[PDB]
Amino acid sequence: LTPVTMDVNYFKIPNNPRGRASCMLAVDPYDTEAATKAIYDHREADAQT
Amino acid sequence: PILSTTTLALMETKLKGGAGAFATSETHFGNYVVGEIIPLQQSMLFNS
Amino acid sequence: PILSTTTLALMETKLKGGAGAFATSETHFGNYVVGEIIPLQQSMLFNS
Amino acid sequence: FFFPVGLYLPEDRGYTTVESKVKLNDTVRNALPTTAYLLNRDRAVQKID
Amino acid sequence: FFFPVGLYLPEDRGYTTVESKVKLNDTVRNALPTTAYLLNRDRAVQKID
Repeated sequence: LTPVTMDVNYFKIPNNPRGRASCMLAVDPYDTEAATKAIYDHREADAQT
Repeated sequence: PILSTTTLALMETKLKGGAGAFATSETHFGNYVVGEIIPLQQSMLFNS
Repeated sequence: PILSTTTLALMETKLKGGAGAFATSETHFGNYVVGEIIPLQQSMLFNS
Repeated sequence: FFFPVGLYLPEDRGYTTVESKVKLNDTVRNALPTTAYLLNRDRAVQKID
Repeated sequence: FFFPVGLYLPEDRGYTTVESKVKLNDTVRNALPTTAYLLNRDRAVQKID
């Protein structure tokens, strides 16, 4: 990890330990390109942080 | 999250608490205490 | 108006408190707290 | 809802209610406020730069 | 579950939420969070480094 990583947000509230919270429950069902855009893409920020 | 302490001092500060101290989080200087979101340590062990 | 803080040190104090955690709005030199008039944060989100 | 950010409280009338519960280093960022913190509909600190 | 260790917090916005509680003896080793004391299945503390 980065030593600069925020603790008051990312570690106190539950979230994906991947560093980028995501859920198929949030992503539109039956989708791929916009679904992988929700996760591995960075130009579109995820929810939570 | 699970409770974590950089130093034993803050761990003793919450060990003194009779109940509910583990749920709180505290950050003294660069030392910090992650809170326990589910106080199972307060109960499941203590509940006996 | 709703909750507002500058330094995290004020947010940790407003979070550490129990009942009435946002009932007041402390001031600290240039930093200041602004407690919400309606305690939707203190109870409503948690109460369900 | 509304929340001010960046306001300068007066120095000649500056005060400190409840000093015992908090303490700060004399860094400039602790002196002049800059970025507010908030919360999401689920509670979590929410910085606004 | 997960537990962070080694996270740094900014000095310019660092603070003391519990000056009334502990009075740590000054040491450079207490500044950087090299270790994170934890728990066991029985109540205790479990150091890690």
